[PDB]
Amino acid sequence: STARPRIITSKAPLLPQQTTPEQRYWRQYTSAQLVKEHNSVTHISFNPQHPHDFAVTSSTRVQIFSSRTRQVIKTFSRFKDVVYSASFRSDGKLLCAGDATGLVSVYDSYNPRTILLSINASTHPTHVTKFHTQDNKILATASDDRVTRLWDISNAYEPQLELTGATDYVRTLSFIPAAPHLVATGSYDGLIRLYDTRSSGSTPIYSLNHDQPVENVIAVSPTQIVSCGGNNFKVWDLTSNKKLYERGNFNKAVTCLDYVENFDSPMQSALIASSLDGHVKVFDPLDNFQVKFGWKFSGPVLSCAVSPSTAQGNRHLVAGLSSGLLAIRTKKKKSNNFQRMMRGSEYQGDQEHIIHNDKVRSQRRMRAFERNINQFKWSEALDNAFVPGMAKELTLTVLQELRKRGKVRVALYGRDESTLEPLLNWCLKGIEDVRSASIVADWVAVVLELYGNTLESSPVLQELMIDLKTKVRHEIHKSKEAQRIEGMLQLLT
Amino acid sequence: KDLASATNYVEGNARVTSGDNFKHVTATTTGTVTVILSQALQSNDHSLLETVLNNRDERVIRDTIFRLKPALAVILLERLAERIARQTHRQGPLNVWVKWCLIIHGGYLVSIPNLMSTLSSLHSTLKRRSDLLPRLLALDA
Amino acid sequence: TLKFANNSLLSGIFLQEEENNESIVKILLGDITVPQQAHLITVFTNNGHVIVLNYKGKLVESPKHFKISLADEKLANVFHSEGNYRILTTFKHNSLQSYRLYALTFDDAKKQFEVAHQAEWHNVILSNISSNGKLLAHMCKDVEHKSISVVSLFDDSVNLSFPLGSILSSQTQSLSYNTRYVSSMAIDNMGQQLAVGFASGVISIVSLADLQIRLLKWHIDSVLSLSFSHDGSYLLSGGWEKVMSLWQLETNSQQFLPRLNGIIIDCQVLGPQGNYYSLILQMTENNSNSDYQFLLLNASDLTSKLSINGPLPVFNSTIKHIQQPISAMNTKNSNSITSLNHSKKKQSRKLIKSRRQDFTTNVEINPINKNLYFPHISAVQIFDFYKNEQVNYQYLTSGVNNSMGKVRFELNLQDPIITDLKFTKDGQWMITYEIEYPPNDLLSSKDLTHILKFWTKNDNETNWNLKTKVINPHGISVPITKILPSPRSVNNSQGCLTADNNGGLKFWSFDSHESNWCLKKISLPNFNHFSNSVSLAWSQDGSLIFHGFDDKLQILDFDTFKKFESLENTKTVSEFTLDSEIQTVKLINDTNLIVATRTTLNAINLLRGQVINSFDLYPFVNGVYKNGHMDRLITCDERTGNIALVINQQLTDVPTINYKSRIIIFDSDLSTKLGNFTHHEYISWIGWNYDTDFIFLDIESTLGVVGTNSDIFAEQLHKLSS
Amino acid sequence: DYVQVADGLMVNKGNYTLNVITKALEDTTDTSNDHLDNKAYTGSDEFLSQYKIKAKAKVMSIKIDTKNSLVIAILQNGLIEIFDFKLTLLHSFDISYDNLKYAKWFTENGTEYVFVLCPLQDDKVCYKLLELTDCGSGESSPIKELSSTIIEGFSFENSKLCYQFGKLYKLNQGKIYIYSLPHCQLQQVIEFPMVDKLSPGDDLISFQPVSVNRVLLTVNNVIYLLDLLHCSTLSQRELTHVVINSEKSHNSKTIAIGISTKNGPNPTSSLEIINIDVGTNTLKDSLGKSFQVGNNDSSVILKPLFDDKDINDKRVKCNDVSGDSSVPVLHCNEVIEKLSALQDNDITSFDDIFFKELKIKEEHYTEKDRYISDPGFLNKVLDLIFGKFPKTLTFLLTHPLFPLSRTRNLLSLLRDQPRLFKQAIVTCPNLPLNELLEELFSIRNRELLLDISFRILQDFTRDSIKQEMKKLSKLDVQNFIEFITSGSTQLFQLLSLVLDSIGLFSLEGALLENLTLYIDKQVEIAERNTELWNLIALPTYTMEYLDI
RNA sequence: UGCGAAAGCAGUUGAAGACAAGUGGCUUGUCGUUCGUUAAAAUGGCCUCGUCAAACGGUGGAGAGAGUCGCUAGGUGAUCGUCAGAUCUGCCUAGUCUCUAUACAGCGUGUUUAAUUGACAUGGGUUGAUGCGUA
Repeated sequence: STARPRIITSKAPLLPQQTTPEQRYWRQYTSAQLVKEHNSVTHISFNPQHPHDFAVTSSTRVQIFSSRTRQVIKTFSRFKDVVYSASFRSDGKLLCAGDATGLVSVYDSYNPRTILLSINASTHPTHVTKFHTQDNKILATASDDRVTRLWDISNAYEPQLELTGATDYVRTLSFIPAAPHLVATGSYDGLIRLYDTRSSGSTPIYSLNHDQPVENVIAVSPTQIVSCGGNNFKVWDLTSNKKLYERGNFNKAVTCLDYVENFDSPMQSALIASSLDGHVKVFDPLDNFQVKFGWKFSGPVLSCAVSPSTAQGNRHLVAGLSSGLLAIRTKKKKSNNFQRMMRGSEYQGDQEHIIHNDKVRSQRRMRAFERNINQFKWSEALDNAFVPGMAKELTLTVLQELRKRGKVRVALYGRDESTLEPLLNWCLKGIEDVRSASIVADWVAVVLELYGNTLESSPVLQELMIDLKTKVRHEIHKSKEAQRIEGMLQLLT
Repeated sequence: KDLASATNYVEGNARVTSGDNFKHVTATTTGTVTVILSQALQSNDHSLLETVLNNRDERVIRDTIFRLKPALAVILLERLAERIARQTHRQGPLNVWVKWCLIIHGGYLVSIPNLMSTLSSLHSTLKRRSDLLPRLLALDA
Repeated sequence: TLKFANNSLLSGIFLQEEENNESIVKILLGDITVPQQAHLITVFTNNGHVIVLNYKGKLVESPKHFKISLADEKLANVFHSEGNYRILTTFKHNSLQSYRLYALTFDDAKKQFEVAHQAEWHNVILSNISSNGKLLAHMCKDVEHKSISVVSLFDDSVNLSFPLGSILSSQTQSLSYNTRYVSSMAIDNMGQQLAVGFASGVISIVSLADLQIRLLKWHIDSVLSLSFSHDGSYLLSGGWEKVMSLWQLETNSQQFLPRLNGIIIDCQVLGPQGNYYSLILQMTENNSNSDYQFLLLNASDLTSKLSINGPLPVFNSTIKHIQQPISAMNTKNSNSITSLNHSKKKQSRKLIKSRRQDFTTNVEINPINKNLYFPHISAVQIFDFYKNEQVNYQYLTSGVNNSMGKVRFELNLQDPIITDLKFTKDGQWMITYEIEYPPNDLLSSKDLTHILKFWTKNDNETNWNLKTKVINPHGISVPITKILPSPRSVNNSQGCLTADNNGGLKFWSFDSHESNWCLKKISLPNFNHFSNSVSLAWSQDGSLIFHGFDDKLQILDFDTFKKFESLENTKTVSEFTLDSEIQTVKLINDTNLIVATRTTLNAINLLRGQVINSFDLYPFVNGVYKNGHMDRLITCDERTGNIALVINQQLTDVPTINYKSRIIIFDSDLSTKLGNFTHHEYISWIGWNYDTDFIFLDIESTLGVVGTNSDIFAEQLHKLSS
Repeated sequence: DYVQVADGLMVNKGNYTLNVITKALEDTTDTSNDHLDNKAYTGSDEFLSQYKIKAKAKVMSIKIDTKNSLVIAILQNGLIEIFDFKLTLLHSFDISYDNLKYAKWFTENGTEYVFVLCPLQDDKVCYKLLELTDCGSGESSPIKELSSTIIEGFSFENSKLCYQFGKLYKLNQGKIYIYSLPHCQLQQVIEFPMVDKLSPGDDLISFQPVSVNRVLLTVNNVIYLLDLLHCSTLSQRELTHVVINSEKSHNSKTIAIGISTKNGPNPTSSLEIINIDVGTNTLKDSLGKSFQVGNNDSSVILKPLFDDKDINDKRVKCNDVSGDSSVPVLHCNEVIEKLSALQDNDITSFDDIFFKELKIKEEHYTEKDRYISDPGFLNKVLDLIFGKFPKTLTFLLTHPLFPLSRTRNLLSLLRDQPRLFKQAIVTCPNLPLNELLEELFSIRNRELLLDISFRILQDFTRDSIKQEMKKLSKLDVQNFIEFITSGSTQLFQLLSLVLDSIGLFSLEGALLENLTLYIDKQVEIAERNTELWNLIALPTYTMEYLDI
């Protein structure tokens, strides 16, 4: 003898635009927070090491938020002009911020009162400041001087290397994630230059011609880097100096990018992109940078980031808008005498020769319609169908199980006016859908076959039959006009 | 479980599909809304796509699709097909859009090489809408 | 396994091409020849041979058989007790049999058993014998109605009789005939009580000393089997629900065992303490064959210790005096209380007079592990034939197949039929096609559903997993006449090609990106004629497809999936109209292809583009198989030839119920009949396992194949410590 | 087993090069080349050369001269390189190697001492093999394969100077013993009609096949298992098939003995010394669909009649499934003799042709299934009645009831008798849809319209109807719409076909509004009779009466 | 029942004998009876082996639910009123707008492409339904 097969929920052929695993995962980022800033949020970085805090650069202050309360734990307000960039070191121990007066100031993180050193860079505004990702004691600052600088933070008087060569407004750095001698910089003339730092450094080894003025350049692999600027982003193989993908799925200019790897996700890698029209989108680097999910925000989105790869807790997607506000969407995560008497209940057979196992697994709880179909209470199963809190596929599957299994007539025999009105009042709603309407058709046909006299007596289901008639009239106009559209594009083959 | 006990039937997470998804191979006109529609379809903007196709004046729809670029009438038709597949009460108002896209762009999507493969979702939606027409004929009789 | 046909010792008892009524009717555990010394069994057959056979070690090459001095009688059974032996015999008005009991002796001349003739019973309707074999009850039909008589056979301890109107109620005489028809009876080891199970569903324990009855009503359809325990305080019953109940006769309390994959047509306790129940399960979802599962089970936890079954095919028609068992109503799975005699007369007349005598089935071979997959009704029996025992059984449709024992009205519902299943050529996927039938008397009762399912397993687990299903492939209400798995060159042997009766084709293939088996290619023509004489073949290269629709063998390519074309017109013949609708387009290798149609059997080369050979089929296979079953009647190889197969229903001095099979092989485009074999029984399916053999399935399901000091201390210690 | 048949030194270049093929010349000084221009210098010429190759550099070129050695040339720059003589007998077929791939000092006389591709690099002396008349070089593991007229096969590998295998191959005087296309075999042609493939790793024959006809200049192509062959006194270069990723279409091999057939690509016009015309332009051998085109090397058709399963005690046949008969007495001699009995002076009568056919085939004279027949036999008797004699009432009624009529049906509109024409509409089982559409749109306004629309719907696919009913005028379709609107199911879907196949825009308006009104009322009546087909207690006080 | 396609297309439904009931016959009905024809009901339903809670991975969704009288399109009502139109800030539907633990559904996590842990002495005894009201 077997166990009883479970009642299989009636699944129809799948409709278009189903819920992909990528968009289910990215759709459980919810409970949005909107924090109004004093000015447009230009940059946002995350702590790498305990990857659980993030710094938001508004105008003339940098606020570190926590990734468990989403309130400002700490804030950095002693800047003279607009602070532009603020990033954490790879050890997460200190925080660099480039400022509109060309004064890079690096504090230590989680202590806003101890400014550790103030590199006086160019007289022009310094727009991007980030530490090396391999090395710890070098900091790369590009400014509106069309020259980036590598500074050793011990010798903070002269820059240890001066990467010039770009004709207009260098706004982004990036480091290549396995070769630590390799700095890719990006400017408003297009032309991602990139430099070997053992060489002279006043000339790039090559240049990648993004045609639009680039807004950001990040590095995905040790080999391929992604530059956004203009309406698209392009990806570039770096061992072969050559473009290989470009996605232009926006309306306005892509402002920023960042990238995730190895995190707990159906997507093994994810590049998300923020694009001055409200949209932030996530692209999957493994199937050809195809877009998988997106968010629309209440204004032009200027910068975005996500929690880093090892977040281990409450996971965040943050987007700062040009409107001057900040949007966070997170996904969350008896007696010693009595115990000495009941000691052994946690042993589970380690030193024991034979280990027997016949405890059956406890299956899912049966719903009332399923146990009534099991107990052969077929009219009670119909009654349990037409309760209000039932799913539409559950009402459909108990109708289909009574149709295939036994008898519609058995399920409908002892009824009268007051006990048929649930069925017909659901058949009004079920006649609209394609997946239900065959079952609704034969159930209504059987109930008017064997209750044609109650039709005469009760007037308060006559009107239900009339409403059902106008419903089938609307549906038959729809099923006729669908055949007309089917013919009118059969003509166009 | 017993060795004579038969294996029960269980679908599990099997994808149930139909046999019809072929997914594999000066001014003087009006004030329309087609710039809105065009830069709804260049991206995938469901929000302002909804605000452009909740307009339901027939002449506005007509010359909007007339002023539309014919390289993206196929993706406007794909969006309309998926929306009437999902929401069934939209089939009334939205198929006014799909009959005008075929009438106006009657050359582009007859010169396209795979019509059914490119707008499969429309074919599957209309096939499942019009397949059951004898059944509700018998029902209303 | 003591094979009968292995040796002339008892294949000389039966190897006949016409006579299989020689049957094996009882096995006894002792040795009837010499007493007091047992590891060997004495089998009594239904004619009168008594063979003594050793089943410990090798079978002896000359058994101890005898032949008892018997009249025209035909050996109902034998009976054992302490020492003595009885036998019972059947006879020659109203068609009833007649029974006669003898006693045996052996000793004086050791060739013959002498008999004694205790008594007779001159009209018997139904009979049963107690568990110890100490007494037996039966029915009489002696006038206004029948009668019931119990008799101890190994002694004149008791013999009583009474008309069963004193058993029956007063309500039953004004009710239907099911309320007074009796389909079961049983007695206990004392003869104090007796269980009469009626066709209406009730059971009644009469107390034989005073004829007071007790009614037990649980079975909602007919009661088919009853047994008592040894002490007589528990009654096992089984019926048309697949639920074995056991009635605690003290408190009238049932214990159930509900889903037993077959109706219980016999149940009995078995052990000395009654620790086993043995059951016979009739498995009546297929009406074309009576296929019984033997299932004992230990009584402790009610788990199936040693379930036994043969191969279970479903033939296209009913076979040979097959009667679906009795019930309350006349259904499509049973027959009512009246129609058994008329049904067996009609079935004999159908086998005699009629013309469509095709009862052929489809069997598949899993190309990985060489076990064969009989698709039962809504299920498959996976069965390996190098030990002829079932691997397992699996439900592949969504019916009420397992959840419920259907009864009197509900037996007019059928679970979906699996009509095609084919494995992909690497054995990784199983394609199956099923027809889902609707219940009658509603609006959708005349439109079927057609479901094509795709199953997967790794090479360890015994049961498959549904990865995808497409309901209505090819469109609504249109069937699939033929599915064909694809060779190893299209999508690494992961494609299937399904054919309509419109001549439409759909190529489905599994791609890993969207991790599912999806619809790749399509060629639909929209005709207004339909025919299920559709066949399909593929080039081994994976380049061109031979679509053998009716009267027409189209040639499609694979790249554009339309009819084949070369612009140079190098006699590009891409259609072959033949004299009748074609039912096999089997291409042996990439040179040539054998077409078989209902008149002729052609062969066509393509490196020399014309007909090379032809044969005559119409005198043999005329209007006898349904159009689409020659594909399962003939088959091929991958190197070494092709196999035709015809059937001759034998004759008297009119056709009869007897058959013979003429199978023939050809090598290398119909050149030589290098195999001309004749089998003694109807043959139903033949197919090539993937290592140069051809297996075939007999109509009584025998799978056959066409191939190419210290020593005495040790002995006495193993004696005395065992 | 042929291919697409038409067209009656660096070995991997093409055009856009200067001269990557510099070769010797018959009855000339030594050698030459041409362009579609590289210099023709000397490789120490003026000897008895029979072929010429290079080191795959074209400025390290040579003249492979019959003097036991060879030197380098300067065909681009002017700077020569040095050399060193090994033998002095015959090095006319010298083949310089790549960077250490396959080279040895074998000139002509069994002295195959191994060396490298250099002027002073040496190796072992692998002259162990006997006097070989067919020494080739392949890339199994780069190897000299010797076939000797002392007859014996041997295979040495010039990778470590290692004799891989060798046996006794009894090869006679050959025509072309060329290595295979994948190199795994040796295609050696016998003189007139044969080409055998031998296993060139073990020196044994693997498949000895015959060929189609006369062919002399044969060599394996850059294919899977295919060769090209030019006729001896013919410019016909045919192809046969007994590289697999994206194969060759031209510039495969240059070995031919035609009218100076040097540098043989597909378009082989601009030769290296010849300046000839060109031919076929196909690719190499495909998988299996081109062998339905090249269905050659077998032309042995006879008259195939239906045989029978051989009567080995056929008297126990056990209830044959026919009506009354058991087996038709086959008379193929009488089938052939019925042609002589029919082609007679019954030039307008059915006394010596129709009675002859119905006596040779005793049927009901409108029915199949008492077959024993051949398509050539039916075609020849149909030719004999299409000659001096449709006025027969039995023969040309019982044989459009035959599924082998073979395309002599085109005049079925061109002759017009009512009963024979309707019978050829219904039952003639191969009909041209061109004539069917002409008969359909040449309307006589009758029920034969329904009978022709039936067959045009029930044996042709809808798109093959549409593409060949584009081939109509507009008066036909306007009168067709007018006749449908005037005065059924198959013609409704035929009307759907004509509306799908007329096109999109070029219509008129009044006919369209008339058709719109007609089909509006047609859908209304179809809806109402579909509705018709789908359409097929006690009170408290009474007062009644009873009997008095 | 036969031919069929899944539609449909042709064919029907006799005789003997026995028994039962009703009034030796006559009527009616049955048949663990034969020959010929291709031919609804006996109150009578499916076992235990461990539940509960919280996750996680795929699969579907008509989404489970709540607002804004915010827009678009409608269907319609009470009373008065010649209509015009008034008040009910008229009601209902669908779409849009906004938000939530994707709230909904289902399969699985014993090995699987993937994905699980934890509570509880899994007993016995006494009330517990006539002790209860927020309606």
